[PDB]
Amino acid sequence: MISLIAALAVDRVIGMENAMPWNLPADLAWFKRNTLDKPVIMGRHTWESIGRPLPGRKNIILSSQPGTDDRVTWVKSVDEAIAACGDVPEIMVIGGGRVYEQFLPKAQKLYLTHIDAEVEGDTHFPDYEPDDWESVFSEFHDADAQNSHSYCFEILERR
Ligand SMILES: NC(=O)c1ccc[n+]([C@@H]2O[C@H](COP(=O)([O-])OP(=O)(O)OC[C@H]3O[C@@H](n4cnc5c(N)ncnc54)[C@H](OP(=O)(O)O)[C@@H]3O)[C@@H](O)[C@H]2O)c1
Ligand SMILES: Nc1nc(=O)c2nc(CNc3ccc(C(=O)N[C@@H](CCC(=O)O)C(=O)O)cc3)cnc2[nH]1
Repeated sequence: MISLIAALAVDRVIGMENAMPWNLPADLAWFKRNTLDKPVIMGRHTWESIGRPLPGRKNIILSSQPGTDDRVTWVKSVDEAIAACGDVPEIMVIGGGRVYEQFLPKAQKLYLTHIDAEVEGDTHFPDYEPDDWESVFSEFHDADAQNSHSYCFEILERR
């Protein structure tokens, strides 16, 4: 199956100028717990903002262009990206906005982190209609001396 994972601020802001405007490490641990030993598909701008490969995962980059780094796999369409994952239990789509938009219809599960922050951004997660989605898990955390916002983890599965 295909799953999307994303961290959303208020009004579904997911980014600004390609950046990590928030250093919330509990959500990073959640991201790694849920993408470890799976293929991860990302768009080229998200690849350039991560800065490096994510180790322990098959990194597949969508770009209309050929490869600029042979440490990762390059694909030039959605059909090719899914094919390049091979037969697996779960394909993780890790953004960004343009890529989330395209894989939402082909998505059976959402891993969403909702962060209590406002950050005047320039990229937004898809405005699905949640009627098509059921929440199957919601785990809320208040701020700590390590994460300076409250956040909810949510898993949503297509009904
Ligand atoms: N908060 C989160 O969870 C989260 C997660 C991921 C990313 N982000 C943020 O999202 C922002 C970047 O998102 P973005 O929407 O600008 O870019 P993106 O989706 O990461 O990448 C867009 C690029 O991917 C390629 N691409 C997309 N669809 C393609 C297709 N069907 N076929 C071939 N190539 C395709 C294209 O590369 P070419 O132009 O080379 O052709 C396109 O320009 C950043 O700010 C990032 O920090 C946030
Ligand atoms: N919930 C969620 N959190 C995120 O941080 C996230 N990030 C992306 C894409 N951006 C990034 C940026 C950095 C790293 C990263 O450095 N990952 C490391 C964590 C650092 C560590 O190992 O301690 C990793 O190995 O997973 C991953 C994805 C997409 N969806 C997400 N979804």
